[PDB]
Amino acid sequence: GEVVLLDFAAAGGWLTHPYGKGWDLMQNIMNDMPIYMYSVCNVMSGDQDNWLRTNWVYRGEAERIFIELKFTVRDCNSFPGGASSCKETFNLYYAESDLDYGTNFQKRLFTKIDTIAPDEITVSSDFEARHVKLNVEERSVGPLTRKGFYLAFQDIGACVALLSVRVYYKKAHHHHHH
Amino acid sequence: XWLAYPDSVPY
Ligand SMILES: NCCCCCC(=O)O
Repeated sequence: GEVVLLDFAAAGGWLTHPYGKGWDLMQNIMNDMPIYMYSVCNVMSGDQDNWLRTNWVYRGEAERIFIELKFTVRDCNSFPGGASSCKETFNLYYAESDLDYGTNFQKRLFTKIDTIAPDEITVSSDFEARHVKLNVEERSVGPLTRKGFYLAFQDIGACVALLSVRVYYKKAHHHHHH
Repeated sequence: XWLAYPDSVPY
């Protein structure tokens, strides 16, 4: 009995920082329904610190939230000269908040959950053949007590496409909802 | 740039 709090791939313009750089909302329209994703791939510069933040998510009655990510990561050997500037992980954070801060973003309020690493990187020959390796990772966070929360994703120089962000809680039939 | 996902364009 799961209750869904956020489902990016079911929805079809999240905050990004710094302005004008980094994560970008993308689509693949090779089939009748579009596939959306947040992508970043600034693998050559070596000084990247790109943040993607969900909108405010109502927590409902969840004490613990479960977070499922689906994503691709390109092999850093795809990028000639990227040995030291390219990474193959990204970082996952959260913040709790009673208030929807809107366009205001303060990194200092966020707590790291984990490094997110791919079980499978997508090598160049597979990318060009349109064969990507979709990874799935799950984490959970709590106890939570504020009205809502945010997730954020920090890129430090990897080539990542984030296709799915699902957040749910369990046993919502033991709670009274407002 | 490089693209993270094949055949993807900004939305
Ligand atoms: N780019 C800043 C590094 C992470 C700060 C977030 C934090 O732990 O509060």
